Amino acid sequence: AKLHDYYKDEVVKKLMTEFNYNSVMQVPRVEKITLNMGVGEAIADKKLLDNAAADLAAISGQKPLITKARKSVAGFKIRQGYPIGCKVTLRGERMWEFFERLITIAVPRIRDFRGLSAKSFDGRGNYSMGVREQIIFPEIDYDKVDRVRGLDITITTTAKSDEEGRALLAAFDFPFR
Amino acid sequence: DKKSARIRRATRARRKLQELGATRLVVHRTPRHIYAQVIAPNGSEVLVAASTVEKAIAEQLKYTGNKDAAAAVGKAVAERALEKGIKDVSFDRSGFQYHGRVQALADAAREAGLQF
Amino acid sequence: GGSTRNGRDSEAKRLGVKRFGGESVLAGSIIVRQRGTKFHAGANVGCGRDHTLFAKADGKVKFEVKGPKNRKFISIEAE
Amino acid sequence: GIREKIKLVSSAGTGHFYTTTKNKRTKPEKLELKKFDPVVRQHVIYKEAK
Amino acid sequence: MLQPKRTKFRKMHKGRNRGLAQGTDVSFGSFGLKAVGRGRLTARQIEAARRAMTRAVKRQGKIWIRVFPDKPITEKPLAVRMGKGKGNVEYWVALIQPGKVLYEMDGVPEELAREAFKLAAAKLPIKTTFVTKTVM
RNA sequence: GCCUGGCGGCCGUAGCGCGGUGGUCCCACCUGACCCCAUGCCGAACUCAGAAGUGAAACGCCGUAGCGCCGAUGGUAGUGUGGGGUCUCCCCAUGCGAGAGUAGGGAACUGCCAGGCA
RNA sequence: CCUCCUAAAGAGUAACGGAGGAGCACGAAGGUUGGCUAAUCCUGGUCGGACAUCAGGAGGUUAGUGCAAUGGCAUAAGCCAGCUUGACUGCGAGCGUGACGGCGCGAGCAGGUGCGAAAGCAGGUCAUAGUGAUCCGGUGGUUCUGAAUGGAAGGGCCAUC
RNA sequence: ACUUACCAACCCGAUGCAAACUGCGAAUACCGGAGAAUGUUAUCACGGGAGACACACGGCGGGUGCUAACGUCCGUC
Ligand SMILES: [Mg+2]
Ligand SMILES: [Mg+2]
Ligand SMILES: [Mg+2]
Ligand SMILES: [Mg+2]
Ligand SMILES: [Mg+2]
Ligand SMILES: [Mg+2]
Ligand SMILES: [Mg+2]
Ligand SMILES: [Mg+2]
Ligand SMILES: [Mg+2]
Ligand SMILES: [Mg+2]
Ligand SMILES: [Mg+2]
Repeated sequence: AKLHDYYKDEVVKKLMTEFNYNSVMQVPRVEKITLNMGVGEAIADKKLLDNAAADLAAISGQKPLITKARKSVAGFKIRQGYPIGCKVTLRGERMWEFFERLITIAVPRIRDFRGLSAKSFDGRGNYSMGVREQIIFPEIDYDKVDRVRGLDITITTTAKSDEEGRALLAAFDFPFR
Repeated sequence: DKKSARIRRATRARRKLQELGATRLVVHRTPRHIYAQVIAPNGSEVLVAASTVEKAIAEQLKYTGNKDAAAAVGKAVAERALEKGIKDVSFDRSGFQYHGRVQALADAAREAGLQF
Repeated sequence: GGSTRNGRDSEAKRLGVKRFGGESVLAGSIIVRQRGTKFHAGANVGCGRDHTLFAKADGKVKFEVKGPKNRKFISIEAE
Repeated sequence: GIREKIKLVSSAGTGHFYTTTKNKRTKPEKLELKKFDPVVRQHVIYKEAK
Repeated sequence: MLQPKRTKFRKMHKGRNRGLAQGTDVSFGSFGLKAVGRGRLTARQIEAARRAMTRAVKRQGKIWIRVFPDKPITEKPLAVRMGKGKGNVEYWVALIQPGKVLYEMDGVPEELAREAFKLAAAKLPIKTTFVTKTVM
C-alpha cells in the first residue's frame, strides 16, 4: 500500500485540478507494471536464463514467467518456441510496493544518476525505461551475482496522452529530467 | 472484450442444444443480480423465469446475486417450471463457468425437482 | 521439369438435391474438403469424417442459407 | 517406415491382442494401456509394445 | 523490351482474343493512339513504336503506354519433333482488341502529336487511329 | 407508452466514423480477496464477498451520409435455337440477358419474458 | 498414389499439356472438459541491431493446420491445460463410387469404457496421398475336422506375420 | 547527423491483364416433382447369341502446334 494511498489522498486531487476532468474516473491511473528481462543468450547459456528469472523473482514479488521466441528467425540464431526471456506483470499491492522501492531506493542507486527521461512515452501515456545492471535493487545479493544483466520496466496507465501520463508519474516524486 | 468473450464461450453449447432441440434452462449472472429463464426450443419464447430482480425473490435475501441469492432463483424457476409441468431440460451456463453462484441455482433446481 | 501426373476421379459434389425423397440416410452431397462448402443442418447432419453431408432421417433435401454471413447448410424436411 | 509393429496383449488369459506400432527409438518403454477384450467381454490392461 | 518482372507461372495457354477493348478512352494525356483492330502487339513492337513516337516530339511532351505484354508466347524450336513437352517462352505479347487505347501523349500541339502517332503507327501490326481527350 | 436487461428471428437498407446523450432502477466500470475457484507470472481474465464512487471507459439511445451496404431504368457483354459473312473474329431473327456504372435507397425491422418510472 | 488447371458452372473427360507432392509421422500430434486466439505495420523500451523478448495502438485470419495442392476451419478444424485410451469388440438401416476385385461415408442397436454437473462427445488424426491381390509358409487361439478305434500329424475357422 | 537530376515497397487516387485470380455472374446443361399429348416399350430386369475396342471429315468449346497442316489430343453435335 502506501503509494496507492498517496494516490487517492493527493494526486487524483492534483490531476483533477490540472485538467479539471468531469469525472474522477477520467483521471489517469497506473494500471500495471510489466518488467521483463530478455536473456537472448539462453540460446547458449540455458542456465543464464534461470539466473535472470530468479533475478526478476528477487526484484519482483513473485514467480517470473519465461517467454519463448514468438517465431524462429536466423538473424539472431533463434528457433520458434525457444526459451529466450522472462517477464513479470505487477498489479495491486505488489505493483505499488515495487513502484516505490523503484523510485524510493533503487532508481537512486543508478550509476551517478541525473534523472530519468520524460520523453520515454509511447504516445498514449505509458512509460518504459531500462536499468542496464540491476543490483540497484537491494533484493539482489551482490556477492551472489553472476552478471550485470539489467532489465526493463514499462508502466502502463489509463492515460490517453503523454501529456497526461507524465503529469501522473509527475505527481509521484518520480525523478525525470 | 469480456461480454464478447463470454458469448463465444457460450456459443457452441447453445448451438448443440438447439441442434438437439431441447427446452433449456438459461442462467445469466451479474455483479448484483442473477436471472434464470426456461426457454422453449424454438429459441424465441420463454415459458418460465425467475430472478433476484423481482420484488419477491429478493425482499428476503441478504444480498442479491451471491451464492445464497442464486439458490433462491434456482429453486424458484425450478418450482415455477414444475408448475407448468416443464420437467426435463438442459442447463445453459451461457459462458459463465459451471461453478459459482451458477452451480447453486443449478443445484437448487434439481433439489426442487428439475431434470438435468 | 517433368510435368504430368494427376489424382483421379473422386467424384464429389451434390448427389441428392432440391426437394428429393432423400431416403433414410443417403450421402446427399459429398463435397468433402468442406464441412464448409455445405454445412450439416436439420434432420440431416452427421457430417462424416470426410465432411460428407448425409441424411439423418428420411425426408426432402433442403439447402438454405443462415446468418454467420451467408453460410450454406443442407437439411432434410419431412415429406 | 522405420516405425515398428508392436502388439498389445490381453492381461487376462485369452489369446487376445490388438496390433499396432511404435517408434522403437523415441519410445523404448513397453507400451501399456487398457482396451476391450472380447473373449472376456471386459476392459482389461493390455501390455507389450517392443 | 518490357515484360513481367516475375510470373506466378512460366507459360500461358493460348486462349483466344474475342470481345471489345476495355481501357477505351484517353485518360492521361490530351491525345491517344487507339487500336481499331484485333491482334497482338509484341514487346519489340510496343517499343519500336514508342521510340518512333518519342524521337519526333523530341524533348517535349509526356507519354503513356497503356498496353503491356505479360503474355508468354512460346515457340517449338526448328528441327525438333511434335509434342515432347511444351515449348520455350521466346517473347512476350499483349493481347489487344478493338478499342484498346495503346498510347497517350501530353505536352504537345495536336498536330505534332498526330504526326508522331502516325509514325509510331507504321510500326504496328494492327490498324489504329487518333483520339482526342473528350469531356465525357 | 417511454427506459433497461435477457433469449431468439432477419443476417450489413442491420456496420464503421463524427457529434450528442443516459445512471432511481437495470448495465457497466467499481471495492475487497484468507478463502470457493484462478494466474504456464499477474484477482487482467476466471471467481467469491460486497456497494464508498462514476457513468471516464464500455454499453444503449438520438442525430449525422464521410466511408461501407442496398440499388433501378436504359444501354453494353455474353448466350440456347435458326439463318449468314469479309469465319483467328463477327452479323441477322428469336428467346434468356449480366458485371460495372448511373439515378436513388439507407443512420434496421421484429417476437417471447422480466425489471424500473409514468 | 495425391492436389490444381486443361474440364466447356452436376459427375466424368486426352496428350511425351501446364505445376507440384506421397511410399511417412504422432501413445499424443488421439479422446474429452475447461480455457485461449494469429499475421503485418506504427510508437515507446537495458544489453538488442532492420529482425529475438516487454508495452500501447492500429489490424482483424493475409497467421496457423507435422507434409503438396486445393477446398475447409473462429461454435474453430488453430493454441494450452486436467483427466484419459472410443486409435474399443460385435454389427449396421441407408448412401456413394467402381466392368470387376474393391474402396468410401453412415446414423442407429448390443456389450464394455473415457471425459463432462449436465445436455452430451469419442469406433483416431480438418479432409482428400502414406500403398501390394492370390499362392505358399510362420506365430497365437479355437476338439470344427482327424482315412479301423482312441489319440496324433495335417486340414478349417478367428487373429496376426 | 545532412545530403544526393540515385532506385523506392507500403499507403492513396487514377488505368489495364489472369488456365492454375474472384467481395459479381449468365445463356445453357444436368438432378428432382407433377402433368398432358405422342411414340409398334422407345424403359428396366433376367436369360440365349453377337459383333466391336485402327476411325474419318465438318460445326461449336478447348489443349498441343505457327488460332500451320487433309496435324495432333479431348468435349459435344
Ligand atoms: Mg459514440
Ligand atoms: Mg461517455
Ligand atoms: Mg446490375
Ligand atoms: Mg465439372
Ligand atoms: Mg458441364
Ligand atoms: Mg522499434
Ligand atoms: Mg424386349
Ligand atoms: Mg485395343
Ligand atoms: Mg482405339
Ligand atoms: Mg476420337
Ligand atoms: Mg486427321
